[PDB]
Amino acid sequence: VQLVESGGGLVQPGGSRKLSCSASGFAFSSFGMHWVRQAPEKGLEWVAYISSGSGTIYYADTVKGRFTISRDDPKNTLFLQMTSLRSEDTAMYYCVRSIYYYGSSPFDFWGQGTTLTVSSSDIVMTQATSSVPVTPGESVSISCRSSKSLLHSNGNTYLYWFLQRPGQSPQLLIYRMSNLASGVPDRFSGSGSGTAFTLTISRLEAEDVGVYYCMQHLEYPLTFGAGTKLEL
Amino acid sequence: LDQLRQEAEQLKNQIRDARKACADATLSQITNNIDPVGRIQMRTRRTLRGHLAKIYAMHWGTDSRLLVSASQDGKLIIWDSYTTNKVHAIPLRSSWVMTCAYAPSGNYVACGGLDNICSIYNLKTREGNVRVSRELAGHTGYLSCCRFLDDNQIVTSSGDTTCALWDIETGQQTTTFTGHTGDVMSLSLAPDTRLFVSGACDASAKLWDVREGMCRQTFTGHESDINAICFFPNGNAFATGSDDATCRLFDLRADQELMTYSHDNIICGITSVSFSKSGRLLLAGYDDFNCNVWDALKADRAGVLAGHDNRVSCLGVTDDGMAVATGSWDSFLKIWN
Amino acid sequence: NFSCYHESVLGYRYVAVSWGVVVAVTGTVGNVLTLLALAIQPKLRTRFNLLIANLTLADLLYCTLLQPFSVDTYLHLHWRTGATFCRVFGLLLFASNSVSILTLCLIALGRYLLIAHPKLFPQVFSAKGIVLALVSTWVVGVASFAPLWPIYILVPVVCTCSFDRIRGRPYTTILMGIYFVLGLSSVGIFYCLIHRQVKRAAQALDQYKLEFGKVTRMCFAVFLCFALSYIPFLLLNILDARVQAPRVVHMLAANLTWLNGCINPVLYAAMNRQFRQAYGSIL
Amino acid sequence: TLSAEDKAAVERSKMIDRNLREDGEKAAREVKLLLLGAGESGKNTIVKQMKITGIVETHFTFKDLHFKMFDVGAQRSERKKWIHCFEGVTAIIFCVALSDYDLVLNRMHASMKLFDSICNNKWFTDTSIILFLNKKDLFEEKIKKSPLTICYPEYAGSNTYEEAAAYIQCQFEDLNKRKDTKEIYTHFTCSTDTKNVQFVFDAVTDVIIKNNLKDCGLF
Amino acid sequence: ASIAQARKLVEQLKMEANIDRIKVSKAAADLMAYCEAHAKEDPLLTPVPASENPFREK
Ligand SMILES: CCCCCCCCCc1cc(O)cc(O)n1
Repeated sequence: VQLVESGGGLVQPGGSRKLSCSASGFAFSSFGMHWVRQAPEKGLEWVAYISSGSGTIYYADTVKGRFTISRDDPKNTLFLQMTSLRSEDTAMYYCVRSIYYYGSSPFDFWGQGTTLTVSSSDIVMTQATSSVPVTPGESVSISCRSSKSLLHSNGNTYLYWFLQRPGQSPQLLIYRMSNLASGVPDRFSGSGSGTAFTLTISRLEAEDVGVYYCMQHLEYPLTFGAGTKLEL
Repeated sequence: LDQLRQEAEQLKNQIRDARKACADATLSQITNNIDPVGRIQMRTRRTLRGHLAKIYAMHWGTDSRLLVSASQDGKLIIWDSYTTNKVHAIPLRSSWVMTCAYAPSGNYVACGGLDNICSIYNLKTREGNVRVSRELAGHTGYLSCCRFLDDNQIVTSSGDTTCALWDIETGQQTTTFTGHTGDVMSLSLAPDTRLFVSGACDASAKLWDVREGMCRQTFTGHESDINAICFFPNGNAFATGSDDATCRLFDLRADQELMTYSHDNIICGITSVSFSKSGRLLLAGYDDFNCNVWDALKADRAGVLAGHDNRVSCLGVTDDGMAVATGSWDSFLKIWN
Repeated sequence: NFSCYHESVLGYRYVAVSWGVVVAVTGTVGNVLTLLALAIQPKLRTRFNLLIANLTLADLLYCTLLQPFSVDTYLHLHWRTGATFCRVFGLLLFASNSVSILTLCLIALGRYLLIAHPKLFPQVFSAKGIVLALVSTWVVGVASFAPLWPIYILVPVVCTCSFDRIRGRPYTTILMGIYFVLGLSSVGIFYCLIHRQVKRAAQALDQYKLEFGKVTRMCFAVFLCFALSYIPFLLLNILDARVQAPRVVHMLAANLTWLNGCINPVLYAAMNRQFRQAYGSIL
Repeated sequence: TLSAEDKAAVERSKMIDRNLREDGEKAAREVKLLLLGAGESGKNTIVKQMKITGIVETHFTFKDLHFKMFDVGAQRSERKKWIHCFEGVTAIIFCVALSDYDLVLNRMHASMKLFDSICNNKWFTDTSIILFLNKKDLFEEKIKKSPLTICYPEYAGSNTYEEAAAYIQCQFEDLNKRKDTKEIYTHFTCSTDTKNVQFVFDAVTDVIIKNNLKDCGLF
Repeated sequence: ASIAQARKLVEQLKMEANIDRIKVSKAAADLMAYCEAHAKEDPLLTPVPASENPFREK
């Protein structure tokens, strides 16, 4: 599985661009695809979503109308037509995988990232501490809270945890706030209650240094947290 | 040569005498005292339409929420029971599927049929599309029942009178179980997985050692082919369904038949048999288009599950005992409760 | 005003009344049996059988509501009810007749598609197409005759409430001609083509040796029944708009068009493979 | 009521249902045929000639009509417990050879028994049968070597091909215990090349026409 | 040809004749005890309230 993306560069205000995401190594025709953008120094920010077969399309209210998201399954590529950009649209853009069925793990794979620079009601997620020093072999708990309880009627707490290694695209750690993503070291153990969530790391070691972003998925627009950075 | 025949006859007579000596009190007499279970009323909570041909087998997931169904249309459909949603739709290479199985961990789902091959599918592959993992060839007759003994090894019962144990990763049958005069029709694993029991068209059920690889006991008493067989939850008994329109309960330790479930108005065979969580109920499908709930201890008809327009082909009770889903040849699965 | 008494009809009222009662009874029993068979068996709700169900609905509505009033008026030679009821009775009668004709045409089309081009029938009769066709037939049957609301009176030549012939002449005659051409074309041509296809299929096998006696009979019966029941009435009231023919020809045409509701249940359910054996076994 | 990914899952299920319906509609138009007879009755010869460890599926195409032939001779297992899965097959192809008198282990009579069982099976009440009287060519000299008296002592006609072939055809067709429900189509292939597929197509189209007539009520 | 089959059948029957066994009364009592012990945790035998039921009505 591999998601390349391109199209970034220098764009004057009021211009337009067509970001392209090339999907290789998985059944792109059956995966819903997201566009997640990260400011140069701030946290992640959801942009748009297109379901399987393009039946359902959503955009963040901040970019509704400005951008248009489309996919070409036969060509195995995802497009985001963006027009009338502004200074606030300068950010990395991550082509994020997503497959929805009972027991699935959406947001499992994230593209590498495209650097786009522009020349010069929603659930609120808050992370208690921006940075916490850590030591190898120690246990660290990262606390997060939402605005409204994410425990939906069916019983799933739609909260996700993402780890952004320095200089690399973030990878899914925990989905639905309790389930562990495949391929992780298994040290992490996410737990929490309605409207109150935390992430526990047992026997912290190297390669765990980074910024942890929480994300709700109860209802769109998806909201990410500010992020907690671990420093050695 | 005749000496061997005489010795076999003598041994059979000794077995008969030994089993007769054990039958000190029939199950009916001892269970007559207990109160009878009242009429069991069940309604179709879900109707899982979508198949376009006869349903030939189904299996529940250990989570009691996911089930799989196979049919002649050539598709394995993995349903979300609680919402009737399709989770997957595997297109089979050969559309003559006569069985299916859901792995204990839910990663793998297997099926087979007249193609003489047991196929294994990955449900949690990275690519995102369920794909066949390995094709277990080696049998000489149609497959009639597959049951995942483990995520890495399964036991298959074929139509060539042989049940075999397969090593999924290696792809060859480590142990072969032989001794059935007729072709085997159904199979069931013990709760502890150490033993499994199979019933064949020779009107006899065999109990096998999975590890040791040899037969332990043979149970007879049926008048015709045994289409289906199932283990009692305690693991010390099993119930068989045969074409002669009677289900019967066998006990491993007593080593003899223990009770027979037959009615005068029931004249057609049994296609599937299952037990309730507590074992007090013995549900069994019939060719008369409906299933009957049997009181496993009193042998009384405690209820009926009608609603299918064709022969009911498969049924199974969830591991938590919350529901029983029956699949029939009219291409509809109905989940009762 | 609302009377049809005459000396000429004196010797013909009893026969017409008896025939109308027979038609009512037979059509009602046949149509209720057909509807009961459709309801009981979920396998009879076939993609094609809905057309026959709509035709059965039309015949049932006619033979239950309209026919008793007509036979009563024939018996007493007097329209018991008032003009306000005529405005509705004529509309319902003519809508029932139009819906029966249109559904017969649609059944012929469906049969032709099934036999000649089986891969095409689903396309024309798509999922929404069946309801579309039935709704279209019903709305046409009601609307094409509603404008004649002020024209529905107790026409003396027929001793039953229907459209006045003298003043509604142009529109009504055009409507009647449009059923003369459409109905007889869609029946005769389609059934002839069905017979041609069956004959060709049967003949293609004769070359390997060292149109059944049923299909030909069925097609001939269908076309002959349609013609006998409807064409006399349409021809009589198209060619002769002015009321000068004797009072018996119009009554004879009324009887023949009554025959349609009585006979359609036979041809389309009783002689049908699906209905016959299944309902017989159920009984 | 439904959450975000619950709605996404419902959309996935609807897409799967659409794909299922499309595949089913595509497969319904295909013609499925069951091939039976003795292994030495020329089944392999005819299938390989007319081609345009379990069940063997063969695909043809003729006049924009798709055929699916299931050769199940490799299933050396008890019948009556997998035959019922062939209930919906449109027609049954039955290959019988006219050169089997010599082999005795009674072959012509084994074919008779098999034809009787397959024609009168409760699963094939409506499924019409298509006979292929194979081995016609060498039968011409084999009958000369051994007159028909060796097989039909009740035979009253002369020991000539034109009579014996017809007598055998009537003997096979008479075996049908239910004349009205299902018809039998007979053809003397003689190892011909193009006539086999053409006859299969003609019989199949006749069967389909009669099925539609039954469905639409003309029959 | 049949000598091997006869020998195998005789050996299998002889092996079977050497198994341990118990009275049918004890087996029936054990089955009854198991059924009674787990009766309260059988939803099909004893239907549960609709709130706990996961296959609720539409
Ligand atoms: C334009 C379509 C006409 C369709 C023809 C319906 C014919 C039945 C009407 C009728 C009229 C009448 O005056 C007396 C009677 O008994 N019945």
